[PDB]
Amino acid sequence: AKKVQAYVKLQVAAGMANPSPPVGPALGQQGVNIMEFCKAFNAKTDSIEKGLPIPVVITVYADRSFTFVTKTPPAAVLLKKAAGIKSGSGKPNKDKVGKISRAQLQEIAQTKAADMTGADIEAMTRSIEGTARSMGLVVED
Amino acid sequence: MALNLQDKQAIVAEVSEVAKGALSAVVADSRGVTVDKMTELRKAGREAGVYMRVVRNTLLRRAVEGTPFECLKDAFVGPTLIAYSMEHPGAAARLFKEFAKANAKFEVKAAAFEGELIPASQIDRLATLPTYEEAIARLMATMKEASAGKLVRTLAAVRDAKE
Amino acid sequence: SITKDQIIEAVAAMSVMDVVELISAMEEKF
Amino acid sequence: SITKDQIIEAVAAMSVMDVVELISAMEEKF
Amino acid sequence: SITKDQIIEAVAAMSVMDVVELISAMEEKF
Amino acid sequence: SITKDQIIEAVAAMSVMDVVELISAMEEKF
Ligand SMILES: [Mg+2]
Repeated sequence: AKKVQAYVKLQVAAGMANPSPPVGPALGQQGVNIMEFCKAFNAKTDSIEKGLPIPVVITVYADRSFTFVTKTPPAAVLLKKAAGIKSGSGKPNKDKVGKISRAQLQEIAQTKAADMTGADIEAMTRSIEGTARSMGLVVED
Repeated sequence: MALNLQDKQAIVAEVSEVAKGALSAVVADSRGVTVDKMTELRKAGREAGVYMRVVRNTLLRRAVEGTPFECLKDAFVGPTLIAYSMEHPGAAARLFKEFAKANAKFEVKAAAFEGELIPASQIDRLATLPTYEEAIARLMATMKEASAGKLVRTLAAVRDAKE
Repeated sequence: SITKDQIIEAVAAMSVMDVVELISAMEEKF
Repeated sequence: SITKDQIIEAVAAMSVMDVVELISAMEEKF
Repeated sequence: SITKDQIIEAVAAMSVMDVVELISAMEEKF
Repeated sequence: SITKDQIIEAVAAMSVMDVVELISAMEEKF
């Protein structure tokens, strides 16, 4: 690791890779080709599954294209396919909208084995706990 | 913070990390980055953990007046800036190398590794400890005795004797 | 422990014995 | 002496004992 | 006389004999 | 066997044979 050189993150969903209307000339304009953003992405995207948001570094030098090392998705969008509503917050803490528990979100915290600042496999539990409380979700631990 | 009480506290704990401690490393940290924490704590994910601490407490007057847990020769070990590294569980091995190869990558000065406790004295980084649970170094250490040290001298003439 | 000299005098064991004592000094592993 | 035992008394021993036996091995033979 | 048949059967010469063979192999070469 | 025996053979035993011998043992183990 070093520091800064080139990297961003502006997408919506892996369901529709390399979009044009949502981002377009905004998905990259520094050394990133708008059409070349559908080759190295789907080379591993369509390799597992599409749907969940997938941001990534944009290591850019001066050698034509770019190289992005992807990792883990937002643990906040995991409440539209694996929890409840299609939305999220909307009506935060004015009424007990949604409610998850200790059971759920477990194997959701388990997937991020290379993305957790807590060697304690137990400490890295309350981290996503908030990631499912940023919209008004009570926890039935 | 707090006063004399908060003082003693950090010490008795930080210094019980030297009494009940498995190991001890003293590393001056000029230009210490947060990447610094991002390292000894990364080397804690899949190789260490919370069995290690490193509170920059060159408070000296603190960490030092507070080693009546028996830490002599450490007045000499109290110069300039330092970041005390103390072990509780696990072997004393690996922890040393971590800094040894950190600071050597630049990662801030290493205070020339002024050495620390466990054996108890001065400066001179050795490699006793890290060679453990790699006893295949005692497999390779036997040097086949009769055979490897054989096929190296008893059998090295031919490949270098027909001169 | 400290059965030093004798343990070592056991090199009369001969090479193969050591390839054994080294196999065993790890085997069921890598 | 039996090798099987000559190994048992060493395998799961403790690291400090062993070093005091490696170096002392480097003066005997070789 | 033989070459490899006495090497395969050799495969011994305890480090006592061995190390001494090397050492006394230097009383003639090197 | 007597150390002096392996030597007299590992030193004498020609060389048209030897340099194809002592080298072969270097092509078997280690
Ligand atoms: Mg202070």
